[PDB]
Amino acid sequence: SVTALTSNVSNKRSKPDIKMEPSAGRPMDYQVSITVIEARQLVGLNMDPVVCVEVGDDKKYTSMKESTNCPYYNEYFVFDFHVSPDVMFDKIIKISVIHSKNLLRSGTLVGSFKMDVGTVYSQPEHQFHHKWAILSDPDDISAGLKGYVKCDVAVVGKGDNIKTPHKANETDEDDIEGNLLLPEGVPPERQWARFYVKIYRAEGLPRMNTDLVDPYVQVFFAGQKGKTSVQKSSYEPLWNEQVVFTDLFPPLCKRMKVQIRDSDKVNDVAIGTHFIDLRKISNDGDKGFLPTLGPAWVNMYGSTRNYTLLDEHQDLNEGLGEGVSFRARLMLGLAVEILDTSNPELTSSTEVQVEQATPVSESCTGRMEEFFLFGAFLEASMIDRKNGDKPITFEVTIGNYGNEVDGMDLASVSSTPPMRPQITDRNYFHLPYLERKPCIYIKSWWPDQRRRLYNANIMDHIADKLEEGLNDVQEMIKTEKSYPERRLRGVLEELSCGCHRFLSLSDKDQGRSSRTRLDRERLKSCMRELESMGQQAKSLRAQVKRHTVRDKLRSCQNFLQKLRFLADEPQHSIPDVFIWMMSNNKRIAYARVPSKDLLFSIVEEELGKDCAKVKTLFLKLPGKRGFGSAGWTVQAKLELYLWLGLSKQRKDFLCGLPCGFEEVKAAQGLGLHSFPPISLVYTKKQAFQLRAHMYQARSLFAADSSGLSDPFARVFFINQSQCTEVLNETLCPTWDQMLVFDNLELYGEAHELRDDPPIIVIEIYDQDSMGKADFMGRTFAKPLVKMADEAYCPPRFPPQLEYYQIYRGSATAGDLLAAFELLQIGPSGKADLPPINRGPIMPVPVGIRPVLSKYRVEVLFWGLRDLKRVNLAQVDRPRVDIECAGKGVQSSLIHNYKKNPNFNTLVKWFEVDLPENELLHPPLNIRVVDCRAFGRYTLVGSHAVSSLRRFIYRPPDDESMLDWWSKYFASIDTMKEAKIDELKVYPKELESEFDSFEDWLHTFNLLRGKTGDDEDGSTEEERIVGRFKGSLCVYKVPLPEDVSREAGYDPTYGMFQGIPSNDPINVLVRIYVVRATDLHPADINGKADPYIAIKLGKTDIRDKENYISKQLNPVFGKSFDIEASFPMESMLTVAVYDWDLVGTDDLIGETKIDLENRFYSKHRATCGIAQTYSIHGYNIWRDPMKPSQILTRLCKEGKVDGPHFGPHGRVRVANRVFTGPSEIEDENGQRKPTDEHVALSALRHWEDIPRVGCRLVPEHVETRPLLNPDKPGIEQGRLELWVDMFPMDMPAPGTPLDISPRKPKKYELRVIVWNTDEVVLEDDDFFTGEKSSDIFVRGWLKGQQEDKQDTDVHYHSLTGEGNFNWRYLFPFDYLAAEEKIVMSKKESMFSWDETEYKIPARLTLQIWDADHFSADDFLGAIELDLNRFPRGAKTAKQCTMEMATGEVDVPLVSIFKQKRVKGWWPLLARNENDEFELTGKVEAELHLLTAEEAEKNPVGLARNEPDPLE
Ligand SMILES: [Ca+2]
Ligand SMILES: [Ca+2]
Ligand SMILES: [Ca+2]
Ligand SMILES: [Ca+2]
Ligand SMILES: [Ca+2]
Ligand SMILES: [Ca+2]
Ligand SMILES: [Ca+2]
Ligand SMILES: [Ca+2]
Ligand SMILES: [Ca+2]
Repeated sequence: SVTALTSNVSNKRSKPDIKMEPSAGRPMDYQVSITVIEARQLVGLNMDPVVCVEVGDDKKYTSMKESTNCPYYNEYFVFDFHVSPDVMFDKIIKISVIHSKNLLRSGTLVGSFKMDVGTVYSQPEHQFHHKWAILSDPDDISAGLKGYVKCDVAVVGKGDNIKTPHKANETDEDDIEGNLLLPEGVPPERQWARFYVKIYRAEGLPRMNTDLVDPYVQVFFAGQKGKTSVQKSSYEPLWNEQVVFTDLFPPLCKRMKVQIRDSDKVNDVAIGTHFIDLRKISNDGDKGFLPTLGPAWVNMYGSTRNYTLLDEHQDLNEGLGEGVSFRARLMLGLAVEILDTSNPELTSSTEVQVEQATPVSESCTGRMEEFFLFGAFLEASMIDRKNGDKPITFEVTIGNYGNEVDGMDLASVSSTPPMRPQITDRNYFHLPYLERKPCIYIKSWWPDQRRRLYNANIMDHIADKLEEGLNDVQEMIKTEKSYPERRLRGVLEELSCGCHRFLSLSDKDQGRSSRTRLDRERLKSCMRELESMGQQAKSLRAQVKRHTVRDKLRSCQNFLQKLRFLADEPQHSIPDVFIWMMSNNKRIAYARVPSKDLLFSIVEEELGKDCAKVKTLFLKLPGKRGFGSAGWTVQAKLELYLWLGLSKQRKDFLCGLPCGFEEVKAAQGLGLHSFPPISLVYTKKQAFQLRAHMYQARSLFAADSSGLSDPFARVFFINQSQCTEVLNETLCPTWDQMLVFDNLELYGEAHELRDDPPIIVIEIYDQDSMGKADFMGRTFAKPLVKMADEAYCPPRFPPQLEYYQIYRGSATAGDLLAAFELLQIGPSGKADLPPINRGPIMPVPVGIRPVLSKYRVEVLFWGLRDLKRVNLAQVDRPRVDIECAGKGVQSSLIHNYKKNPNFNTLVKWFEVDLPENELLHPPLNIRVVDCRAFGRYTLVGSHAVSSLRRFIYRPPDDESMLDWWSKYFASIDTMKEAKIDELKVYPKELESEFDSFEDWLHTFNLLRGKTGDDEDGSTEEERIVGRFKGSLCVYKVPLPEDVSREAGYDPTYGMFQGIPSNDPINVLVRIYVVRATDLHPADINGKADPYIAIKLGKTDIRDKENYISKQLNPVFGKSFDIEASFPMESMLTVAVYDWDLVGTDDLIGETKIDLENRFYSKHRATCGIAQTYSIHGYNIWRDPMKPSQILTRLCKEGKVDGPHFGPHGRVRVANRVFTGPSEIEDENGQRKPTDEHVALSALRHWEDIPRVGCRLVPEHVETRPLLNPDKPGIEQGRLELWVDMFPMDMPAPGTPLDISPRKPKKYELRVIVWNTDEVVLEDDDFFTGEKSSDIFVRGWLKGQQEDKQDTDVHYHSLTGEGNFNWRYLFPFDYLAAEEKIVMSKKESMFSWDETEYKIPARLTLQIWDADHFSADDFLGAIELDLNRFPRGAKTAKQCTMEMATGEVDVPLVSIFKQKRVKGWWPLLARNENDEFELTGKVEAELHLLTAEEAEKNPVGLARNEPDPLE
């Protein structure tokens, strides 16, 4: 399908998206999860490689491996920040190998890899996995590659918790060069380059010292910085100086900080800051180009220009947030010179220098041209009455011109005349400008580079049209309007037409030589990019279909963010336009509108969207005061006309204002034809009347301490506002009410007031007994306007009610079901108004109200679990009420909560009136109270169902020696990428694939207390002090016959079949916690000591003495025994705590399972159903109740025929046939026939049963993420677990699986070193200087402190020869699953407890030259990896350099496969050229034995008995 709709479908145009707190610019919880897996092929002579990872301002060190050139670390570090995304993305990640770090000194740098957080956020999964960090020495350009570090860099934020790959077996033969740590497209041969940032001059500075400023410019790149000279006493300084950075091209930290700063000894402080995002001024590849801009200007914004000793708006000067005023403008430039590393002439340092750059004339940026900003304040209202009833003016200022107080022919005036406001209501004023709308005019001089803002205008105009299409499409998926794919193809068709229009409009007048290096290449790149996105748009039009409108929206959002990235040209010309409320000549509130949407052009695409048009500037509080509780109320709201352009072009600067005005001008400007006025006067005025159809509200903000509201609301429009009736004690008011503002006064015959009406503010208020009315949020609106000649008829009128989204700030706070119609009072008066169908309160007329239809609400009252106290008091007799559309019922009381928490009457029902329109149902309001005597109904909680769509009922249609961990490790290999049976590793919670097991038992949450903001509050779980278990079933009041057949009408149990007994049934519960991954640390060593503590009912189990210490990916393997009674007790946490020596044991994370939903589900989530039956070994069947009898139980409870066992090999459930292996072995291996394999196969085939058919729960290890009340929103880990549920009325549980962690196989390695040859003669003779070598060999498997044994010394070799025949002995533990040697030791010498570790198996033969008086002198080394060491040469002649280089001429051996290898091996060192070379050869005999083979064949140390050596 190709056909499309270019116009807007939904009525989102009457719903503005105005918000004072966009969450993309506010502080947010961000987490950095780093790992250092290993390192390989690093450059250095006998080093101790520590890998240090800094993020931004703090660093965490890895533990020190010793004497290794291919080490292995495998630990986890976690960094926490609560900053805005721009502060977060500018932090630097420096994976740098250092060595020999000690207790007062930093280590010697080997090499560093730099990558900012902005690039490690921008992957498709926000991370790199198993990637190698290319290191390089910063102190020398000519130094080579210094090694590679395996890592998983990863950065996440609160929001979309995007997954990490689960840590399976890692025994891959990985190549470094195929898995380098690089994004898409960057070549790995990154070359040194010098970053010349040329800073020429600045203009327009404010006062900053007292009457004085002393500026300079400081530039930041990748943690390096460099600042120019101090220009003393100059508001228009001049440096013409370049700062010389040097960093590897292309840069992996792609954002630059320029900043003008006042130099001061007392308070050195930022004046302004611009962020040159390098992603748009550079490119890579065949069409790529070097990072460049300039000679061009840039505009910086920040705090208020007036001088203060301390400022709370200091964050805006440092580039954070959005500035409230102009600060300065700075001339800048950039060019990159790629260094020739083979040239010996240049200096070797990459250090930042300052130099005098080549200056350019002022004509290189275009000649100066004069500009003109004109304003006309048509409306001003909703000034906050807490500001006072002082007269209100508005100061407009662009740059510094027009700032009549602080802005260091026509004389410009920028302040409207002061005049008294008039009261609209108790909270808001209106400025009574009436006919005399004031005006301003400003003359400013800026350099003429309008083409930059013209290109940015076309790009951001395309971006605004695409964003309007994105929001329109998204809101019409939500509101379920017809045919989304036509609207997506229509906005994409308009995208292709916009690409074609940009391809034929931005290419004009290319002959201007002032166009810089960035300008021409950026125009060419945007031509190419919009051509390619026209082609991609035409392809994506075919890509979107009937099934993919919800996931190609991600590609459309990618197009939108790329267009916004293209649109923000960092080369600025015209600084922004600022409006400022004034009282007593002091600042209150601000608006900031960018200059390009005000900039004038003949063609519409280059013309700004706000030029010659009226804009609704909702003025915000400046700085920190504009968010949260400090900025709750609307500070002001304008309807302000603004025009910006050339004074040569200002003939049409009055055309967008409403017609019917006359001009009154200043005393120095009387009589001239083109002098702008200081105030208009309107002879034309229209009478108007707006009807606020305020019918309903849903999902509102609870502003009372009972989780409730008394919501009326005040509807605002220009000068008048009225309140609806205060409905008492509901979160869903139904006012059914028409407010009517009469004799309203518009002024002027506006062009298309139908399409752009004045805005309607609506604010909701919770009335209390004090007389206060709490601020329950704010929504915005536009009325549908009928003229006197216009008819009141479909499809336009009447104003059908829609959902208008209320925000208390950044946080969402509900919807209004409301609508508005604005009507002019014509020549006939009120006669041409629409007809009006309780006293003064008028009802909502027909055609506007929802058409009510008769329904029936049948509700299951299952019970209540674990209600908290009402501030001290126990609840023990609760009764549940229902409020829905004026009707409802109340159930029977719980007469004894301490023994039966269930209601006596299980189903109660009533009839109700609900609207025919399927999105217009009110929220059905469960309201559980505590039914005491004397009318003391203390409210327990209230649940408002968001939509009844969940509840509308419609009728249906050795290889045999295997532990546990073999069939865990095989299954984790399956999901990451027939000898072992496999379970199902669920990577998320088991709820997420099984619809949370709420087939009929839907848990509702009893909310009390006020809802939370993002500030000083709580989101969801604190309001849930207790939970209601039950169900709803709402359908149209004729009961269908098929609904009665398949759902059942019982006089006490209606619309709920398959119900179980409500009476208590005892259940034995046991919890296998398998493992955990990615845990949050809780100690000063960067690690945690997790133990599992379980809460359920009366039980309080914590494992204080049996933790799994110092392991961020712990092996738990523990089963805990708990008894609890169902359905009353399922408050179950499988929780993880770090044990501490002093103080309490900190909670790492926890999660809730809610076992009553698991037990009563038709999925049978009581215990896992295995893939294969056995009675023996590791695959032994779990349930005490055998699978044939489980099939019998689920045919009994499920009401289906079966099981029909014939022979032992087949079964029938319903009309299907299932088969399986009839014979099973026991522990002795003999065969017995049984029914259980076929029943287990039938159990895994239960989904395709024709009626009751349900995929039952397999044997799982489900992976629940951890959550913390201290730091919610992000994961504190990925715990993995599965649980048992077996009732006491049925066969009792047997002995559990041996879920103890895997015992390591015991081995011993005996390595006799025979001889050596061709060792280079390092030690000169003390007297004659003849070269020699005191040869002895050093070898170990794990480390120095455990394994190292030293061969005796062959003194004074002549050519490299030597004879030892000295035998090593290394006893070690080993598992072949992860090729990890297992060993328990303490982490430190003051450690309290021991800890299991894992390190790879490797024999490090190393020649050494021994001295009796000093430290040992290195000769050569080979790291023989014990599954990748090369084939040993038969002679010393055959031993060559191919045994370590890239060629495959010597293949590899596993000693665990071969068990005995003789050969000669080379031992290497790196020269000053950083290449490997021969420094010696050794002869060796590696023999590996098991522990029993070593015990039955004992040998002595070195050359002694038993089995002596010569
Ligand atoms: Ca100063
Ligand atoms: Ca209140
Ligand atoms: Ca109240
Ligand atoms: Ca702790
Ligand atoms: Ca601890
Ligand atoms: Ca503690
Ligand atoms: Ca020596
Ligand atoms: Ca020596
Ligand atoms: Ca020495």
